[PDB]
Amino acid sequence: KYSFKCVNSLKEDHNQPLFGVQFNWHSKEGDPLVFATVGSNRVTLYECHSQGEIRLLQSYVDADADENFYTCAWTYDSNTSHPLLAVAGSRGIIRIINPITMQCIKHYVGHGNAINELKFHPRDPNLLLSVSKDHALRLWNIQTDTLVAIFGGVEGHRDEVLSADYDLLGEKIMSCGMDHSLKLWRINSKRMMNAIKESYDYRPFISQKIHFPDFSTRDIHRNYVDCVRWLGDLILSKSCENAIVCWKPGKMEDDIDKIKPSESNVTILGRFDYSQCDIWYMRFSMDFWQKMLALGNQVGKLYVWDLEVCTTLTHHKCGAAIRQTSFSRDSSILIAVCDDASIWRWDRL
Amino acid sequence: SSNRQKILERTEILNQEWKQRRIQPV
Ligand SMILES: Nc1ncc2n1C[C@H](Cc1cccc3c1OCO3)CC2
Ligand SMILES: [Y+3]
Ligand SMILES: [Y+3]
Repeated sequence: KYSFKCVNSLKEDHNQPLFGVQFNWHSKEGDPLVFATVGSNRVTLYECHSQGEIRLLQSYVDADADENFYTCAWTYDSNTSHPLLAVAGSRGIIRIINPITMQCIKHYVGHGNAINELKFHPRDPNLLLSVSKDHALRLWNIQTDTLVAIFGGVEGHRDEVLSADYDLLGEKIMSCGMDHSLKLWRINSKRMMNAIKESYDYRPFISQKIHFPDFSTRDIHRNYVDCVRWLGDLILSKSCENAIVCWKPGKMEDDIDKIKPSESNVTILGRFDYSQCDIWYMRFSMDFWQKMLALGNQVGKLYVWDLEVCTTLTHHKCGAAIRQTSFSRDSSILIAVCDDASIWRWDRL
Repeated sequence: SSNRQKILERTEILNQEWKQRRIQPV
């Protein structure tokens, strides 16, 4: 159904892998389409214009030449509507950047190691989720500069957490990582709702230590799980086994909100099969309305599936691993970022 | 599918919250 044309490409002069890309979905209709890229010690902003034009806006260069940004995520200031960009990577430092000036507003130290992904709560712009090499997830309230909770410990992940996602209403998180597991952490529990409210009321702040998840499975994939997203009440997750698996906790007819923490079953609903994406750390993405699913492979091919029912986007110059993709909010534009620092723009026909 | 109906209604709620917002351009 969906068709795209490659209208432009460029290469960042640092020539290092680009691991993250995100359009700013908070921009109002009528405002310019903006996306950020992250790789090496760099954070770069670009604006999309007519006739495939990619306009460089500003570049953030970390004073630490050894920093390697892995992820970025957009939010806004709850009081002034001002756009904000969070970035993190190998150093395990979260930096809140002002995207209009490209200067860092503040930074958070805490994670014992590298941060693999950042996500903002879909309803509360102040709630930032970080997943780390230290086997834990952390929830921060960036308005009061407090660590709300740490998800890890006794029954937490046993190796690096690679990805996590909030569901559409921000009531729960699914995380995944190097231990091959996918774990559910409910944040609409009376305990978590109160811990969030308390973070707004803030002796130093006492963070919740959540050692036990609400569901756990190691029965979906047989290797590192590097990307997870909610698709309604269902889950989309992938490993390096050349498939995105669509699955759900419990038996076929089990309600996600009735799943007990000891639930032993999983139900597979289907698989999105592809090829040459058998290396670790390759993200898939969806558009805002979750009508499209995109994933790049290790040789520069871009797969796009229609979620309401597969298109393969290739260019002879795009041969490097596509680490992540991002759709514009209206889904008219798809950007792919690569291991060789190249950026590819695909416009919907 | 019933899950698609859940997606539609929940994304519509988020889009309405986005439509009520006027975030400053980058
Ligand atoms: N652990 C580790 N070793 C080496 C790296 N990382 C994690 C890091 C970030 C990452 C994590 C999951 C999926 C990803 C992703 O980048 C693009 O797709 C990339 C490089
Ligand atoms: Y409690
Ligand atoms: Y506990």
